[PDB]
Amino acid sequence: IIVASYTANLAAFLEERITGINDPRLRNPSDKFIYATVKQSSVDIYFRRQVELSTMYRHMEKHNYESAAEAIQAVRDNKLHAFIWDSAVLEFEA
Amino acid sequence: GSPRHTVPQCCYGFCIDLLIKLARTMNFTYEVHLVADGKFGTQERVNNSNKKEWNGMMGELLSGQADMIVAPLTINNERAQYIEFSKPFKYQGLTILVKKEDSFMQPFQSTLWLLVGLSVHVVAVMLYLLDRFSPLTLSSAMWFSWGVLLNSGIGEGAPRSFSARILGMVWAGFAMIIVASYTANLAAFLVEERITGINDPRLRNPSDKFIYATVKQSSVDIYFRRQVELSTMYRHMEKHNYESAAEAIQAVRDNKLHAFIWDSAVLEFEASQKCDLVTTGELFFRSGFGIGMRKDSPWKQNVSLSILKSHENGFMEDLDKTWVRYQETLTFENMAGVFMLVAGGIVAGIFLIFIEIAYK
Amino acid sequence: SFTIGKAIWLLWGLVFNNSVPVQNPKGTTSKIMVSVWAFFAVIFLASYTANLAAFMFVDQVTGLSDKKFQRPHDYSPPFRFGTVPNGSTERNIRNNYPYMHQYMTRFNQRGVEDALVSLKTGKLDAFIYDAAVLNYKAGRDEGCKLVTIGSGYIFATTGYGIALQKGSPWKRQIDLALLQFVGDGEMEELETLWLTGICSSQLDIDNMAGVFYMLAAAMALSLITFIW
Amino acid sequence: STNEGMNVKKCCKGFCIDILKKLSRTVKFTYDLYLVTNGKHGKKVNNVWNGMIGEVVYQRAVMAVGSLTINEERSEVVDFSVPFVETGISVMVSRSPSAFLEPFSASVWVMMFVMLLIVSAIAVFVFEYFSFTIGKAIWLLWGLVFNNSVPVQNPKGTTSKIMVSVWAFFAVIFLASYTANLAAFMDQVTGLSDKKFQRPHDYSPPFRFGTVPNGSTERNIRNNYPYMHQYMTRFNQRGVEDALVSLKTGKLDAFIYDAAVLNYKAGRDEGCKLVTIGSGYIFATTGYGIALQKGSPWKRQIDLALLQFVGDGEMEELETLWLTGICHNEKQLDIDNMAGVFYMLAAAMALSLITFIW
Ligand SMILES: *[C@@H]1O[C@H](CO)[C@@H](O)[C@H](O)[C@H]1NC(C)=O
Ligand SMILES: *[C@@H]1O[C@H](CO)[C@@H](O)[C@H](O)[C@H]1NC(C)=O
Ligand SMILES: *[C@@H]1O[C@H](CO)[C@@H](O)[C@H](O)[C@H]1NC(C)=O
Ligand SMILES: *[C@@H]1O[C@H](CO)[C@@H](O)[C@H](O)[C@H]1NC(C)=O
Ligand SMILES: *[C@@H]1O[C@H](CO)[C@@H](O)[C@H](O)[C@H]1NC(C)=O
Repeated sequence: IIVASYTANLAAFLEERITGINDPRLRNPSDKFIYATVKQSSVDIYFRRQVELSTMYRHMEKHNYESAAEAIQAVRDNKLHAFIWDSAVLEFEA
Repeated sequence: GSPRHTVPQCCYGFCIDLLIKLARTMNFTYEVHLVADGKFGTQERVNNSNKKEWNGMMGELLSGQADMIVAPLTINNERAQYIEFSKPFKYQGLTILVKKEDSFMQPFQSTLWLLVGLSVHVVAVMLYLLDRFSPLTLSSAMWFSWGVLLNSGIGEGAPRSFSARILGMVWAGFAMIIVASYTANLAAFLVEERITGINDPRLRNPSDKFIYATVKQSSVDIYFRRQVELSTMYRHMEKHNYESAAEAIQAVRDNKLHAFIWDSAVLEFEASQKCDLVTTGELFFRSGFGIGMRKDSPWKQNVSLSILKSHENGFMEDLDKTWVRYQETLTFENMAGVFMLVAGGIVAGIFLIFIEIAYK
Repeated sequence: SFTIGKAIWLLWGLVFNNSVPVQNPKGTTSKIMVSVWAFFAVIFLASYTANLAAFMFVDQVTGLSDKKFQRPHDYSPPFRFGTVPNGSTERNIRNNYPYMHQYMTRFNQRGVEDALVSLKTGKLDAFIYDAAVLNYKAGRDEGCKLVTIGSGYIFATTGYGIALQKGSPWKRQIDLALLQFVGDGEMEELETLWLTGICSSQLDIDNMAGVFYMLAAAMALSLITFIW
Repeated sequence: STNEGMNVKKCCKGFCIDILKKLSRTVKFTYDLYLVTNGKHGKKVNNVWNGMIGEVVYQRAVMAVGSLTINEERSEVVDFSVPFVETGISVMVSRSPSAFLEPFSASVWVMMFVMLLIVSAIAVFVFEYFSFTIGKAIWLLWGLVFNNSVPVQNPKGTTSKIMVSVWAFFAVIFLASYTANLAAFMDQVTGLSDKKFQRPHDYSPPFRFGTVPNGSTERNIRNNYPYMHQYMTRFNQRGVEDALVSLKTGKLDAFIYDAAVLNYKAGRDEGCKLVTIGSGYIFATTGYGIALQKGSPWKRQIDLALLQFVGDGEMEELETLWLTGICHNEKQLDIDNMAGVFYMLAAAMALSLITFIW
């Protein structure tokens, strides 16, 4: 019975992020969708300007990180799922 | 159905006792005759001069063959402008009747099972012939050939397979890859019945599974034809036109239907009678059902006062007490055929064992 | 030849295909029913793996397409849901689904804060309300046990405006004032100042409970076989 | 460059022309039919309508006998008749195994046979260190792969039983991976809130989808999601025939249009290629109406004529005759896989005949 449940689990097994910029399942997150940003940033100002970034602003205020090093430490330990950040810095760090 | 067979029989029930109450309140003699067809009556065109006529009870009332329609008549636009009505005695709505209740051998196609049987027969015959031409013999050969396929454990040995072990190992892997592919594609094959109202997006464009119909040429069909924004459901119901309601009950009992528009308290009474016909908790089309009356006459007023006398007391409550209030890998229905075929195989195997004992 | 009274173990051990082989007699009697029970065990394990494949914490309410809101006869626990009495929410329900209003009319409630107290104590199962105010109240909730399931998937997701009389000349200047209020982030500044809010191989999280129940049953059977 | 034109006389047929002729039989009025020259069905651009809405609302026409969609703004500017047909919306898409031994096990097959020879050599070494495991370990090993209750000998060595147990656990996890592969081997858009229409980064090939301009479909999109209208603006197209050519050549993947009209185009399609997603289940499911002026006394007779045409099977006869039924919708058992297993079995019988004759 244990190895049959193992077989059914491997059957249910056979993707790190959906990556949707306007996906309503990503606009409205859940307890598993964890994503944060730098607290009081200009990127947060530009997200405050647009009107479809309301639920993401209400979710990223629940995990307000002080500096970017806390965000790097959070995404290193597989705690976050999205982080709006500059491109050339990530090309450097890759 | 029948060319000419009309006999005197006995009529009773709800409308008959209502007519007895009408005769008890005001004196009138009557004669109850049954209509020939089983339809309510629609505004049907006649074959000449572009004229629309009726049929059934209204076809006999306007032609002089009837005097009073005692039936659950639906008040609508076409029937109210032709004959006079009375006080509606019945207030009853419509609802949907559904059925809330795995291709193993018998629904599954029987080409490959006979193929595996003939294959293991040919394998046993050629292994017996190789046991003859070596580089209880037949009984041990059959024991090995049915113990390789057995796949659960048997107290056997190892036959002399100096030039036959390759055939045995390929047959073992062949039988296991067959049963593995069979388990895999059954689990892939076997991996939604409710309707719940007319406002359903799934039934805006039905198919061969979404089966729903109504009574042919009924007032419910007239009301659904009046709803012009329900054209596809009208197309689906006109292809499955049923004459009587008993045929609809027989079709929904024998798993030929999935939904049926019918009156609510009657289906509650049928749920009280039969446990396999239970509807949902919905109610719509609360239409008053009365008696279609004749033209200007004081006996229409006498019948209306008798119906008002039936309304002011608890006689309708007494009829509701005597009719409406009086009530009475699943391995329950899915594996019932599994149980029957396994029991038949057990009986056939026990019969073969007793024939084998009585022979030897 | 121990299959006189011990045929139960010899028949029930031919399912999980690792039993001790027992010498069958030479009359060709036991092997046929052993093969029949073996094929029955194979199709039973196939149906068991099919049931485990068809079986595939998660939320109980998916949205408007839930398998409970139409009729709770399919599932065993019942539920209840209501809105404000004689309000615009009832008309917004009746503009989309009258049957939802029919199932909601028998399960009405009185007050929104009373509905919150009924949800916390257990006198209510569901309550249809505006999602932004529920986010604001879950951000200040005592207990931190309110995560809003669904925020406009198959919902209405409408807006609010300023309704004047039919024919007012001030309506154009009010519209220009609203375009001034939107085009500088002042309305979002008010929404930020007033509205706020804070707070794989691990699928066998309930299977180990079944392992615990089967271990307790095995210890009970071992105690029964030990005392007698 | 100029507004000069000529009055070209053209003939008309179809469904709405039959409706107009039956209204001329019933209401008995002389018809003054002319095609619109302003454009498509209608879209208000700075309080200026175009098409049939621009003809009816601006007092240039009386009624709209032809097909016209219904939304909130067209219900506000004029009054429609009863909906005689259910024509909603839908999305048109493009729509343009041998065995389980050789295509699936080609690079793993050699290493599994290498592991089989290694385990057989280990079994021979254990049998010769301390009873047919001298050179005949192949039958024993590949019988213990499947474990079909084949007794061979009584294992007195602990090493042999440990190797058989480890090989049996490997066979169990290999059978689990094989059943997982068989389960993994067995529509596209299942809703308006799909992950594909919001962003094409769901999969690796990008796709495009758009609607028609100057229509009420764009207003129905903007009344629900203006960002979908923004992605349609990023994915603009030319016209209905141009989108049809783009679907035939492959320059367009999806196309949002009506429900029954794309069913008609699917039925008249050569080869039943262009097939919609389902049949229009969870879409808006709107209808068509006849728009008249607000205050027309002829509206009641047209409504009674439409109720006469629907309520006798004549409208059903028109919708059966003037619609297509060739291409239908959605056009455990396998053929080629057990055939290839039979070819490998015939090769196995050939090898057994070779080992039998020598
Ligand atoms: C009712 O009327 C009949 C005549 O139709 C008459 O013979 C009878 O005496 C009357 N009395 C009753 C039974 O009500
Ligand atoms: C025309 O005559 C036939 C004769 O059987 C009759 O059944 C039918 O109802 C008439 N009208 C129609 C509807 O064709
Ligand atoms: C019955 O009809 C008569 C006229 O024939 C009328 O005078 C009387 O009021 C009616 N009511 C009764 C007694 O049912
Ligand atoms: C709503 O209003 C009615 C009166 O129109 C009142 O009787 C009822 O109690 C109120 N409650 C509901 C059903 O919302
Ligand atoms: C809509 O119609 C106008 C002419 O009235 C035309 O100029 C315009 O190109 C059309 N819209 C689009 C974006 O195709």
